[PDB]
Amino acid sequence: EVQLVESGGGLVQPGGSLRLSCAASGFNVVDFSLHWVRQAPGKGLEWVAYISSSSGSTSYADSVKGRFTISADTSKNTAYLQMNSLRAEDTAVYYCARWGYWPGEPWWKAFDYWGQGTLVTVSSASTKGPSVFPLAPSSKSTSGGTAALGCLVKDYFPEPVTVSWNSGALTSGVHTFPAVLQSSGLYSLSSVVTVPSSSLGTQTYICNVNHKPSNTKVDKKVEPK
Amino acid sequence: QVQLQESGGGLVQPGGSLRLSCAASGRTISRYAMSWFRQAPGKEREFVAVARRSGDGAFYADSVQGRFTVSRDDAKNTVYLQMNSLKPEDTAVYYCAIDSDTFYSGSYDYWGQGTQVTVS
Amino acid sequence: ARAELALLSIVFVAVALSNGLVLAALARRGRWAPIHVFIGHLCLADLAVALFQVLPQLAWKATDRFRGPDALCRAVKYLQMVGMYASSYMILAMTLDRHRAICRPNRPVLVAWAFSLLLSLPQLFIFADCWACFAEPWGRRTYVTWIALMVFVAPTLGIAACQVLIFREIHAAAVAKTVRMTLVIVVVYVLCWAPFFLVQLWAAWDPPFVLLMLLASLNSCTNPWIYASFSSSVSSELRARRQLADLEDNWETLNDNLKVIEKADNAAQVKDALTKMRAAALDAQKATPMKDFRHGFDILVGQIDDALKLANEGKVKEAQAAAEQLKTTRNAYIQKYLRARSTL
Amino acid sequence: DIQMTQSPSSLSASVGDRVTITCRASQSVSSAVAWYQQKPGKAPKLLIYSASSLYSGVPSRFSGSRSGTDFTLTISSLQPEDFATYYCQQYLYYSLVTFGQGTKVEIKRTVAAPSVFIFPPSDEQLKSGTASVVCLLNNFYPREAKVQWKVDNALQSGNSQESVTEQDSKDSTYSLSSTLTLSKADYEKHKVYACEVTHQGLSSPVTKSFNR
Ligand SMILES: Cc1ccccc1C(=O)Nc1ccc(C(=O)N2CCC[C@@H](O)c3cc(Cl)ccc32)c(C)c1
Repeated sequence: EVQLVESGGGLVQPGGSLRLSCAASGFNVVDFSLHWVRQAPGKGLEWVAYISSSSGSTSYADSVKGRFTISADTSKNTAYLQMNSLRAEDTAVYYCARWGYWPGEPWWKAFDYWGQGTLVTVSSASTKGPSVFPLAPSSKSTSGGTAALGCLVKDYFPEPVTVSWNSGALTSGVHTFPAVLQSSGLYSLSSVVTVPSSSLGTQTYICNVNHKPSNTKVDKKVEPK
Repeated sequence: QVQLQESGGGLVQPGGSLRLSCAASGRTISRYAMSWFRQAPGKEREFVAVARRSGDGAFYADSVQGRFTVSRDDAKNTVYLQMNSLKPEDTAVYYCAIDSDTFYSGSYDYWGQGTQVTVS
Repeated sequence: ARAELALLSIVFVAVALSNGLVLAALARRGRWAPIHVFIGHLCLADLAVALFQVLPQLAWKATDRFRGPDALCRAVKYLQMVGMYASSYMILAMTLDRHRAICRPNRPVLVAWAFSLLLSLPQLFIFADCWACFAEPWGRRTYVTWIALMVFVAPTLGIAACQVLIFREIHAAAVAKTVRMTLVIVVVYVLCWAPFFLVQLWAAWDPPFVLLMLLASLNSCTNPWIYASFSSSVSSELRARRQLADLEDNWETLNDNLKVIEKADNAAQVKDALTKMRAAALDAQKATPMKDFRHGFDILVGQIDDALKLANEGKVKEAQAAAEQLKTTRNAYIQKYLRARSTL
Repeated sequence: DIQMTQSPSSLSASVGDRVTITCRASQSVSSAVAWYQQKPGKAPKLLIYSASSLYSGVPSRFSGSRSGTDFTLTISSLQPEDFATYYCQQYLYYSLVTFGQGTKVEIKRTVAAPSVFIFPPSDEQLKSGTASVVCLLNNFYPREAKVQWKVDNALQSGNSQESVTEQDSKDSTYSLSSTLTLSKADYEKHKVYACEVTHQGLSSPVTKSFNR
């Protein structure tokens, strides 16, 4: 089989520089033009740039014109996208697609094969651990039926965080919401669980927040007031 | 200036069929959403069905799914609710409402008198 | 009877003169392509109808009795049946040949002649003087309906279906001219021969003639005359569409974009015009006027892509110079394939 | 400068249905329109190329059609694997490729009203000078529901952030969490804190409130 892999994605400060790489295996770059496409988190696809290794012709989109530079290296069968002056709107996932050359059927097969893409995020905030707060099961809320507990992590900059309940013993009813980006540049996440109010006083609920970039493990119990 | 009126109703034999109609004057049915609700004399307001804009789809409750059908007519500015295989538990006043929000948020403000549908 | 004989003689003379003139012109010009062969055979069949049918019609009515053995009647009736079969069958063969020609840019004649020869065979048994025999329930009914089905019903229905297919494919212009000529020929044949078959069926199913005889005898001279009037070469000697329209629209769009390019000032206008050029070129390459056609449109698209690259680099004048080669490619191939409208 | 306008921004259907997604080009792009399918967390996969030819490898239930500048993707029979996002893209030239807004195919379900809970800020968080009040909507279908905050019977704007969980694997019902964040001084100057929820499955808005 033939495939395209991507590398060089990561975290840089705004206005910095980063060179994404796209290694194509199984086919030569001199036979296909290589395109870089970008998808913002929660938004649709957007074409960014293209390079024609054979003819040497290259083009960019209006939003990345002048700031990005795409080149090819047929010795390693790789494509390079040097990105400079990365504004806050460049946080996205970048895919490296191939496209055949006119004439023939290869040109009609537009973006037949893609790469898995790399996540490029720009931000001025640094790594810190999350602050865990208990959303308590208020007694007046649906008394005698089923109630909800929660744990809220408010300020943690590296997006991947893990929330578990009772060391993984509680799975039925738990909803872990996607992390939202606050106006302060940090992510906020909430994890709620729906349990019957008859077992509030008997059972104990302890949420575990695991944040590997900060090596922070917080085990916080939630109790009714 | 928006008024809404419903038709149909009455007594239906068990396992029978019926067809109610809801029409609004002073405001176009198109570009809105049309909902049908139930009200039993001893219960609260239950949801029955909703019809969206054109081909966006129609949704029903968990107790009337399959038995009920909602049809729309923007040219006549009306909606139809077809009931099949009725049960004596369906005896209620059926109200018609308009979703004011175009994004289907659920802003029901234009209610109606509703029609009484009873079984046996 | 004198008037009938005079009218038959006049018709025979006119048919013989017309068919002889047409055959002489065709032979003198061909001394070998389609249309010529089918028309020559049709004229030969008309001559056979005149000589072996009209002449016995005059010779029997000269004395109001037949003069000859039983085999003479058998042969003359068989040949008349053969000729009346051959007229319609070779008209059908011509229509099928035209359909074949319009499908893709002589056996059928021999097949039609064989059909005419073999379908007239019972005429060697019916007549035996030559008082025609009859079947026990009814003799005229069975053979009359058989003749109606085989000479008029089935051939006309087949020709109508073939004409429907031809008008489908044409509308999907020498070929159009020949199709119109064949349509006029079959219309004339139907108009001339319908009353005769209708009256013969009525005589069969419902247990005066000379007028319908003359009307049915008019086709044998009308066909060569209408062919001569509808054929330019013979007249001189005697003395698909929708795809084409789409191609024309795409080519005029390409020309308008060329005009925009030549008057363009900046790179954006050149890029937009070339984008329209590429769209039009792809749409035209989709249409079927084919390897050379697609190769030329590939060349056009490649030149458009080169000009687009040059305009992306900001070389507006160089892009216009490169796009000037699109005019050369157009004059090389687009005009050549547009000249195919003369065939159509 | 050529815009592809994918009309249905969201679609709901059950297994076995036939669905149709329509896309429109600003200019004439011939038949150079492709349809891609992307599952969450994965690269897009080419389904349809040349606006009619299905890619070698995809199932035959996908089809494409062209009428002038209107392109149509048709799924004859829905499948559990079919639910994903779909994009139309015109590829008239290398430097002119544009994608559509996308079309997310969901699972049809009966209407379920949300369960509304309200969580006041914790005493641990009040010591940090920031109070966050949470309003949770649980197990509702469809997705379209609105949440507003009435602090002292006054609506709020620009201080609330909403996060929605995607469709559940078991019951395919959504969950929403609206967090309203204030400073400690702003939190202690008000008494009534409430969140009001409106949904198509609710005849009347549901208000959850507390006093502190
Ligand atoms: C058509 C025409 C044009 C010009 C000159 C003469 C004629 C003409 O009438 N010929 C003619 C007439 C009669 C006959 C003729 O005995 N049979 C044979 C079968 C019995 C009879 O039922 C018949 C009916 C039909 Cl329908 C056709 C032909 C004939 C033949 C073989 C030829």
